[PDB]
Amino acid sequence: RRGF
Amino acid sequence: MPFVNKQFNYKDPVNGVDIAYIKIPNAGQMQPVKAFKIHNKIWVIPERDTFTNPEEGDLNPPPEAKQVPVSYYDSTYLSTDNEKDNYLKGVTKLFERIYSTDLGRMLLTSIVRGIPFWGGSTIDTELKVIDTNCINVIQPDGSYRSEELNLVIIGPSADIIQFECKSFGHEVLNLTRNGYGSTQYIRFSPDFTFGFEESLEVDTNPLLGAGKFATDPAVTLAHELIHAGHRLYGIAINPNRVFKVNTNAYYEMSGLEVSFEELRTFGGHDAKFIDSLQENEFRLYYYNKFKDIASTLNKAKSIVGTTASLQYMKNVFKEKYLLSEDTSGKFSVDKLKFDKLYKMLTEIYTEDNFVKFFKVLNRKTYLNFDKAVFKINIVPKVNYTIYDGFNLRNTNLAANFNGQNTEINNMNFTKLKNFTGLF
Ligand SMILES: [Zn+2]
Repeated sequence: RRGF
Repeated sequence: MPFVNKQFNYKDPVNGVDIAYIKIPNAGQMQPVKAFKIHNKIWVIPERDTFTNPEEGDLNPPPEAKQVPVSYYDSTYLSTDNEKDNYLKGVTKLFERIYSTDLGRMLLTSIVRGIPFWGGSTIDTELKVIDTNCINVIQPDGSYRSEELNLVIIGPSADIIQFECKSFGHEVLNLTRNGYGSTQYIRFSPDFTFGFEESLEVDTNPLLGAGKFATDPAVTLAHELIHAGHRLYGIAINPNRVFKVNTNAYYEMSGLEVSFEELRTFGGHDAKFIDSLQENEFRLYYYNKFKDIASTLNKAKSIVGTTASLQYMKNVFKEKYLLSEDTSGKFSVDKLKFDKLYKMLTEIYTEDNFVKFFKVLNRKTYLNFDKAVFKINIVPKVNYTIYDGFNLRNTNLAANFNGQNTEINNMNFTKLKNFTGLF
């Protein structure tokens, strides 16, 4: 996942 | 030499072998979807993912007053044959770019060898495949045949920018964390990318920057493939194990937590936020898990099905887990070999290392704030290549990461949404  | 030996076109007629209508083991039901097998054990489904999760089957964007920060909706994306053709070609090109590097070749090889373990039977003296690690392929005669696979690349669900690695769970076995492994479905799109800032102080600040530089999508896919690698070898870190970020005042004031699995995947300095003690804990944990698999393989002597023999599968997993065999025929996990494999999957295969291989500009840490999302088209060679990505050699985009500079190479990026200030 890319995240924030 | 190429990873994908065929130049698939979405409209190519189905053949029931590598171009076919298939169904996935989502426990729910669906109409068959056209899929393409681009390499041994790897398939691509050019469809929005409304299948792996029955509850996430609605692409329509909720009311504007109910949307969050970092998110992008477009219910129409990937609904036409032209888009699907472009999606297929974009994903294929990224696999080639990744495979063109020694690190990528190593990662992809590990993924292909990472066949999910055959442990779905109750008789410990019987090896059986877990059907959720398979897909049902419609054969030329219209009948369904089960095929094992390791990886599936599929389009995103409702939130287009929420890329992720997901897999079907087991009633009791935690497949992605017990050394077994499971088929990985990566929600991903080569048609969009994210903007980040060149200054660390700006990139890690939620109120600054418009996203001057674009992330190379090959890095983004590699990031997901690294997760897939961890999950295929059943050594992913439980998502509840997180790092309460105390190195960024903005994360802190919001109590934001980042999973160790993400820190591991990014690598570089981020990986250091996982202290030695807990790091040793995980390593020992997975070591035992590999031991349990070694013994299950010893007790196992009979096999289910007739597609492959027992001697074949035993060797398949001896190869995957790099186990050792004594004069008798008993398998055991070698301390040195386990650490080498574990380290390869967790420290060698990292986002930070892929950045070094691709020679691209990229976020310096996972602990930052996205700035924007751009629409892109990497299929045309005049836009992006397997060898240089956006930074085309012998052009004005060759140096200083000019190709990734959205201001200089403006024709290759259309900003769809700004995230800065929305946090
Ligand atoms: Zn991630």
